[PDB]
Amino acid sequence: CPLMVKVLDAVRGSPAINVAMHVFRKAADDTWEPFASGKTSESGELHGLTTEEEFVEGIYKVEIDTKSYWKALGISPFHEHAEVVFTANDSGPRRYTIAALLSPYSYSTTAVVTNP
Amino acid sequence: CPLMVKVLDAVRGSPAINVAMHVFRKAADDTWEPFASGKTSESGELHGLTTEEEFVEGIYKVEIDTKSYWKALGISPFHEHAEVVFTANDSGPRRYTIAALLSPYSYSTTAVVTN
Amino acid sequence: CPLMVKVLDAVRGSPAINVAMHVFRKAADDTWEPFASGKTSESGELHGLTTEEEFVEGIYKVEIDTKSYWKALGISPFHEHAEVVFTANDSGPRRYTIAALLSPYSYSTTAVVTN
Amino acid sequence: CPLMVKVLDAVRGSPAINVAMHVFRKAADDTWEPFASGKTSESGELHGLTTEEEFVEGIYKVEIDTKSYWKALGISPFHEHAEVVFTANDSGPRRYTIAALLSPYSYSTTAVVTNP
Ligand SMILES: COc1c(O)cc2oc3cc4c(c(O)c3c(=O)c2c1CC=C(C)C)CCC(C)(C)O4
Ligand SMILES: COc1c(O)cc2oc3cc4c(c(O)c3c(=O)c2c1CC=C(C)C)CCC(C)(C)O4
Repeated sequence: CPLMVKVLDAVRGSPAINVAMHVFRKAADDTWEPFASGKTSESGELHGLTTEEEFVEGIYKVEIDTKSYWKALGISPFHEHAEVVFTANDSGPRRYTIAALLSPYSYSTTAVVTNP
Repeated sequence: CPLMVKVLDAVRGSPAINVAMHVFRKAADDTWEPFASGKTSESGELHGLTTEEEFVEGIYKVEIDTKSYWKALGISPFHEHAEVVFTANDSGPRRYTIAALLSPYSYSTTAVVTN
Repeated sequence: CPLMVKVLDAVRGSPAINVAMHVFRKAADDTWEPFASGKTSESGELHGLTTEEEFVEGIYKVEIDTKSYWKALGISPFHEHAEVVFTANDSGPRRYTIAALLSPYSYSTTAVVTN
Repeated sequence: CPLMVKVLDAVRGSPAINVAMHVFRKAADDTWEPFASGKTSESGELHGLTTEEEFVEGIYKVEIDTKSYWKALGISPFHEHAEVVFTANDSGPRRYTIAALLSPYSYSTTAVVTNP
């Protein structure tokens, strides 16, 4: 599992459950090609987006639909979504853990990249 | 000043100086039209992006070239850039301050929306 | 102004106004002696804490009463307070800006150290 | 495992390994009593600080020795340490995950509190 995403709610102190996200990969012609998508589980995690074979070198974008999440909780947040854009696997294969911590007017995102 | 951006450097405890960014507005065909751009000053701020007449409701994206900034300092960054995408003015003009705090493998962005 | 504190509210996208804090300095018997205190203004800043003569090298703690702030807004917070503990002036006076960003179950604090 | 701490380095994009921390509990007489201590593992985690029996209701403080960590990496950081002070178990037993994300001049800390 070379790409995993973990989302936390900073207002309730819990995993952010059922957060949708779409992953794109930049194609040869400079457009974003749809790569994978899913929702966070009850542990605030999304596993199985991809595999070591399919997760080739390139520039990827993960767009976390944070606004629907806040909206379903009765909150109007600032952001339309949270986006993480990064070059992956450029020095060979890595495992990427992307973590997003959400507040209605703020978010942060961090990557842990481990050599496996 | 209806839209201000402030960037900070969590590795050095300083403003992030000379950081380039573009601002786009969502156009009705759903693409991103360039709107305003600049570099951060020595206080890590970028002002004068727009005015209140021109800054109408809509979806705006600020794309901060964080990767060039880490490269000039000689430190491998993770992100290509930091994006902030938001709906402005939901019901009327407020002032927006967007602050980004940068680390090579992490960033946070916050909005302060005042009256 | 050698030491300034700024607090922000990530739930509401505003300054955190009226937030109380005390500043302590580490005394040679290793206890924490009160040094300065205040509340944030309407811009979420607290200035005038000390002056450059009085603000000598040493270990300082800023203890931000974040729990009272969340209680007045009616939202259960996790932390008792936020603490920022740092060695000042390692080699000479610099200006310090300590910014705290508050959420009920999270906070971040950053220092901007300038010349 | 009612209390777990996870520390990440935001400069290298990795777990923060071998970070020491001490946990105190506030005693009846308003002093901090030593409660537990340990170091983060290779996954940046510290498990086994306590047990459900010993982890009674009270105000706890976790002091993460972030400065030694930065120092061992050749960096002079701002903070002496990162401290998390909180009331635990006041509405009955909970599981607390405390996460700290470290940069030399900044850190954040978040708690996830789950009912078990
Ligand atoms: C990241 O920590 C900081 C920080 O170190 C400095 C900051 O400075 C600010 C100045 C500011 C405003 C700000 O929001 C900030 C900050 O956000 C700020 C922050 C917090 C920014 C982040 C945690 C990404 C609003 C009020 C106004 C008077 C318009 O000017
Ligand atoms: C800071 O960014 C991260 C991060 O990169 C990894 C994180 O890992 C976590 C794992 C975790 C839990 C977590 O809260 C985290 C993280 O917080 C985490 C974070 C966010 C940490 C901060 C923004 C300080 C909760 C549930 C449980 C199932 C026990 O496992």
